[PDB]
Amino acid sequence: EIPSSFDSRKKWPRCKSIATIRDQSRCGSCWAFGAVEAMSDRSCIQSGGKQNVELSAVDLLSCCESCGLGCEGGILGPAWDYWVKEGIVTGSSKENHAGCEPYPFPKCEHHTKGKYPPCGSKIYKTPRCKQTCQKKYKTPYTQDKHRGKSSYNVKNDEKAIQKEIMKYGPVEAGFTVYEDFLNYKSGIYKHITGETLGGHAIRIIGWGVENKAPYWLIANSWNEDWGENGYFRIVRGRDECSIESEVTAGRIN
Ligand SMILES: [Cl-]
Repeated sequence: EIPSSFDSRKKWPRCKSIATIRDQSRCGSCWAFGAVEAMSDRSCIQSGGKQNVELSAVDLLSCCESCGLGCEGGILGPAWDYWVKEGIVTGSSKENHAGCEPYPFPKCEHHTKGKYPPCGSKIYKTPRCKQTCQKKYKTPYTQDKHRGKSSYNVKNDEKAIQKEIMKYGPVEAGFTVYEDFLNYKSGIYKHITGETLGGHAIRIIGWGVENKAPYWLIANSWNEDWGENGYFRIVRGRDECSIESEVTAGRIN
């Protein structure tokens, strides 16, 4: 039976990645962030906490040739296929500078107020695929790879998505971003004004209901200043902005 609310952070609190918000910086690498975040979560959840790692966004962003255009956007299915076939090494944020390949780009504000420099509208070139761990990290790049066993799209059905998240952990999901999404501060988002800005990719970690209004609970990759401490909520059950139609995940076993 599906509970009225669920929060992956509360079910698997040993897994540090689940409550970590990242920042893609001045790069359209959301496709890679939603992927490595959910893969980090799932690697920990599905291994009973034996894997408790932060997977490298830059490794996937830079090295996956079949995933699209890097900092100019990408494709979800091939990102999970890459994790299954090639694997992804470890790597923290830029400021944390941990793991094999930490992210090269700094935190910035994504169309919102706060303490980081504004992202602005310029975007970085996709980083090179370096295949080399940072000097202090004493495991060779190929030996730091973490691989999945399977990947799949999740059925476009609310209950199927809920069952998948509750059993196997957070999922990656695409949705259509409209201009009013950039004005989001808090609450349960739905598209009301503005034109399309294309597709975004995020990580769905749970769901809930407030004042009878059902929502998905989602981690964005725009740092902790954006939205509700880095998270947002969006209407659930009505395929709002295609949120129930682009879900992808995978398993280590
Ligand atoms: Cl990161």
